[PDB]
Amino acid sequence: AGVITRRLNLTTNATGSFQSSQLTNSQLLQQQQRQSHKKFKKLIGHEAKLL
DNA sequence: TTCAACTGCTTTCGCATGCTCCCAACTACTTTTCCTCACACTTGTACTCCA
Repeated sequence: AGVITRRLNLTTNATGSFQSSQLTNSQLLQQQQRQSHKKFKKLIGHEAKLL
């Protein structure tokens, strides 16, 4: 389909004009929810004296 | 004059597409905190050879 010109990060989602892919409006709460799902990383200090 | 010219534009369909990793698999040495007791000196109480 012709020739590839460029590529930038916006996304049409509002049946016409676009409302998506605006950068780091959610990244502040992205990398503070990634490392709570898995558990028990064993970076343990006074803990395990107990366990 | 005589001649090319190369640029411009148009149908026909259309064929229609062109600094080097990032992560697996091997492996290895090192990382991290724990664990159970040897060495040696010293101190005691004794009985020896002390005049």
